[PDB]
Amino acid sequence: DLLQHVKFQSSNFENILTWDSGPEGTPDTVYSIEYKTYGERDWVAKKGCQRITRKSCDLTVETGDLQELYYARVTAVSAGGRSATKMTDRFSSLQHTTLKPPDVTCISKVRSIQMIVHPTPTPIRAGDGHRLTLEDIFHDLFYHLELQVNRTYQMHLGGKQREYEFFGLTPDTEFLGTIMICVPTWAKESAPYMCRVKTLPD
Amino acid sequence: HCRLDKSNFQQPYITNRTFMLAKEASLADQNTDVRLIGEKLFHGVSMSERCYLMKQVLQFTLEEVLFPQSDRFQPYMQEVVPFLARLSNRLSTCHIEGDDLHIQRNVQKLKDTVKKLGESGEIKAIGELDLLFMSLRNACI
Ligand SMILES: *[C@@H]1O[C@H](CO[C@@H]2O[C@@H](C)[C@@H](O)[C@@H](O)[C@@H]2O)[C@@H](O[C@@H]2O[C@H](CO)[C@@H](O[C@@H]3O[C@H](CO[C@H]4O[C@H](CO)[C@@H](O)[C@H](O)[C@@H]4O)[C@@H](O)[C@H](O)[C@@H]3O)[C@H](O)[C@H]2NC(C)=O)[C@H](O)[C@H]1NC(C)=O
Ligand SMILES: [Cl-]
Ligand SMILES: [U]
Ligand SMILES: [U]
Ligand SMILES: [U]
Ligand SMILES: [U]
Ligand SMILES: [U]
Ligand SMILES: [U]
Repeated sequence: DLLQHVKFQSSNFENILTWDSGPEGTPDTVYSIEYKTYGERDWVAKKGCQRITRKSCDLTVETGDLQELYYARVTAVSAGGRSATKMTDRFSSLQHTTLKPPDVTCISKVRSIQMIVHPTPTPIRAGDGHRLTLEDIFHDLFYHLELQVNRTYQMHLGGKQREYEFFGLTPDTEFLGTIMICVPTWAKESAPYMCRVKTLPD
Repeated sequence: HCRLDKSNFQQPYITNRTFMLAKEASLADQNTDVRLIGEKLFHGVSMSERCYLMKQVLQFTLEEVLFPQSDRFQPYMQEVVPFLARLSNRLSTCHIEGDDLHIQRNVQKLKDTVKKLGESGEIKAIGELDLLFMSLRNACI
């Protein structure tokens, strides 16, 4: 009616809570957000998301403990003093998060194409407070690379290291490079990264 | 031994089935104050004994949770239980080279919480089959 589709939008562990207004909704409706840890009793008010008019709230910091699962709830208060509360399903960032394209740098040579993957930092802090990378979080994470030459012939490499080099290439030629992140444990697959490159002259 | 091939968890269909069974039950679980399976379950359990502990949880879950609720949450229940059952069987020959105290106590607290919550506790357990699945995966390789 007033509140609908209360859910987390998760990308590279940036967790944003979103929702819609239902049938009996209106534009002057204000929203207040609370969140809690599954297995705990109390709800905590989200300091910056009280009586707001927007329809999204950043809960990234509040849901950054990779060992916990959480819940969030929005309370809508309509023009008439009418209210309504709805909460998300149990949230697991490790499970729901989407992965952005790998941080890759394609370096072209005379007869080979080189691809360097760089660690992708996340908001997840370690004890010492520094940022953990996707590799730090997903131990079985591995990359799937592909070098296209034409509609009928593609080269492919894969592994957990950062640097890859496709050999046996003809100089001054164009190739389409594609790299994606794969984490089997959670059946996740990142958006592909594509770099169109050309080998040097000779 | 206490270990399970990685291939037991790499299968998309049976895994999504487990997670969907877990999700359907969690939507039915209204108690957000109590979490059965978590890091505290390992409270004082050596890293080399976690798989053994998860064998116990899995066995209990199969006998006091799934079976009693084999009628509800269809059609996922029907395909997941036999899957978890095989994993349980695989671990039937897993033992620890030490005393079973700090572990037994830990598993008992879980059995106790589930009993005290009654039928809703069994529902809660099913809604946490995703946590069980992963704890089971990380502990037994
Ligand atoms: C799509 O891409 C393929 C392959 O691309 C090439 O190879 C890869 C590995 C990269 O290095 C790319 O940069 C290259 O472009 C193309 O197929 C090639 O077609 C050419 C013809 O234009 C073939 O070259 C010829 O090969 C003749 C035979 O040599 C081979 O076979 C004999 C006998 O079996 C053997 O003795 C010899 O040692 C070789 O194994 C040769 O006589 C002739 O002079 C010429 O060199 C080449 O072999 C093909 N490559 C492969 C490995 O398939 C497609 O043409 C391209 N599509 C298009 C239209 O763009
Ligand atoms: Cl990374
Ligand atoms: U209504
Ligand atoms: U943020
Ligand atoms: U925690
Ligand atoms: U050359
Ligand atoms: U039992
Ligand atoms: U035991």
